[PDB]
Amino acid sequence: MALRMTAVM
Amino acid sequence: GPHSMRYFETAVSRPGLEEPRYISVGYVDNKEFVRFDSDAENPRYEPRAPWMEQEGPEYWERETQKAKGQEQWFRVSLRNLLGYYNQSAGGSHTLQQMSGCDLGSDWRLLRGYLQFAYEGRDYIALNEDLKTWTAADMAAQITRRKWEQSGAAEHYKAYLEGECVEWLHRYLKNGNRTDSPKAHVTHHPRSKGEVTLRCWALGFYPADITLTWQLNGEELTQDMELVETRPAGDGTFQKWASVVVPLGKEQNYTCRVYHEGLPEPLTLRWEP
Amino acid sequence: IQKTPQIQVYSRHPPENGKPNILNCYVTQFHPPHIEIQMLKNGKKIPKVEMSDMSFSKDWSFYILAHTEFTPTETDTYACRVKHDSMAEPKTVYWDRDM
Repeated sequence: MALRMTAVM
Repeated sequence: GPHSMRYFETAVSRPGLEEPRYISVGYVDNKEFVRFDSDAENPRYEPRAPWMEQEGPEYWERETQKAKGQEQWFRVSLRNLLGYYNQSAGGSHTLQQMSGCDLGSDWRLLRGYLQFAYEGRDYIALNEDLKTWTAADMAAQITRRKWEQSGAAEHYKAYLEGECVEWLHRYLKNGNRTDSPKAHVTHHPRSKGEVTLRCWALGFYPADITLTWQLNGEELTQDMELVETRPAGDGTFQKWASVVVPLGKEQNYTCRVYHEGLPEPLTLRWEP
Repeated sequence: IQKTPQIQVYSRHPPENGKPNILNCYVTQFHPPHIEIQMLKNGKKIPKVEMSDMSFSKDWSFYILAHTEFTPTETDTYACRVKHDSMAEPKTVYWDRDM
């Protein structure tokens, strides 16, 4: 299961 | 032994394309096991090793909908970086990400990872403490401060120490080897002066290997020639290393092969 | 920054003249990932060339494996030609049964 990034760059 | 999970993600913009292409490749113990590609006719995460088809439909639907979310995350991030570096329209741009966890041979977490590159150069990474960020460029400080302000590293720490380990354990069970290299020496009549001996290692896995020629006890970079380890295409890898040694003094040169599947390194000489 | 592809051309199995085999074109260390790869026999495009899916290594560089069926002979020349934005010209590597 891949990590879920939250805040954009 | 130890174990690992990684996802390698890429978002690519090119001057013609409408929006970026997003690709996500997951690895377990350095072998690809799932892949999402926005360029597919129906984009979805898909199994890439037979043991992953054990996962039912709602696994794939859930993970697919997450990937569509990450695709939009990459789209916005690429647009933002364009401005951070004062890059105008009309170029090709690349965001890359690696993330995952390493497990000890006791199956406990050794280290978590979350690193990014822009244009193929380090952009920002989560430090081993899973609490603070490193960013080289002046442009990347903007992202660090945004991520510090929102406490983003806390969600990532929770993933790397929790779900990353927990799902890697699930995968390790559902997909529950090494191949030793076979080595031989070839003789290549080259010039009047000398010959080249080529020490071949074939059919091995994983790809990490080391070949060395020694003139009766001395390793030599004295124009020892090698190739980068390369895939045979069947799951196994190949490498060779070569050296020149005066005629009639062939069996005074001896090659050694180091690979992790071997009971001990192989020592071998040329054989007619 | 553009990184120029490195290329190996080699057979899956020890080559034996007249014996069917698999010819690989392994392309590494390039950036950005867009790349065009062709495999040739005596200068003619080999029709059925399989192409691995794009992947990258922990140093961020991309790699791809092209391969095709072939039966080596003593006289036939096999080649891999790569076009990439880091290079003004296409780069060709020729198969050498000893390497």
